[PDB]
Amino acid sequence: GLAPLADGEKLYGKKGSEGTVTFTKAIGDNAFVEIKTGADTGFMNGCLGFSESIDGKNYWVAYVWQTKKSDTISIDMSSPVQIAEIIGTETQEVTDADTIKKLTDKIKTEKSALLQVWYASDKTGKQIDPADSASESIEVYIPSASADEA
Amino acid sequence: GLAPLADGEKLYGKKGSEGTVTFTKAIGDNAFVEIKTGADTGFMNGCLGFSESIDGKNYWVAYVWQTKKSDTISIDMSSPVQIAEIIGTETQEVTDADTIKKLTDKIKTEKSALLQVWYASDKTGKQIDPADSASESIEVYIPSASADEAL
Repeated sequence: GLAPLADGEKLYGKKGSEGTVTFTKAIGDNAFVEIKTGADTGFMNGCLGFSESIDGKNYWVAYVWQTKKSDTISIDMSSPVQIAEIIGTETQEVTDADTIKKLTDKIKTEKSALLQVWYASDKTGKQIDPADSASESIEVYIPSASADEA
Repeated sequence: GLAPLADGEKLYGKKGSEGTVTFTKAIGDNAFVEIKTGADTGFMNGCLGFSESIDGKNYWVAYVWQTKKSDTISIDMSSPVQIAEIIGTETQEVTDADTIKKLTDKIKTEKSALLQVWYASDKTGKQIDPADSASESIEVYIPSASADEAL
């Protein structure tokens, strides 16, 4: 579950309005982001986003990806890179390894996620606004039950 | 700005696919997030997101909002709450006041933004998944030039 998978094993998420992505089962340990870049696009990046709550406290969690060509990026659901507690309209970093693990466990049971493109630039290094427009398509999938048994 | 505006002064952004929002002019000092909550929704939050680049370095910047009822939240474009430099597939915080100002200036000249709902919960305090589903509608607007010609 780091090397991308064959078409019959891929379980695609369905895309909603605000860039939501929804699966018919829980996500588990591994997600795959499939990107077809524009043609004049030299760089893209973004993330998969989640929010969880733990006795009164609310957190926001991002797993970041990037690419320079059309590709499938495999994302380890145990290894998020940005975590913050949302206190009112302000944020606070979370480095506590015990709090981080509790959040990953809850995230692994989720059926939906948030897909965001942040920044993109063309071959001359000039930004593409809005970033979203740098790709021809973006999908997310998780492995099949079969493929899961190996 | 900060006080919400009458319908003839509101300049609405058009909503794209990945939750993008696009305006016909630069955003300026003030944005307004208009939210109609669902009947059983007790809490919602989210943000307006931007990315900028400054000689080689790429940053991601969020302005956070929240509510417990249907309302219009006014957002000060000079006062972002989460800033991070994106180095490969890792992040790190930015507290440098000079770097932060440079980013706000560039953000004020932007014509599009990213609208995200993060977390929502019902009246009993139980989470609503996905958060997005807690609202009946969400729009963003900025003032007209006339409204601005005031100040």
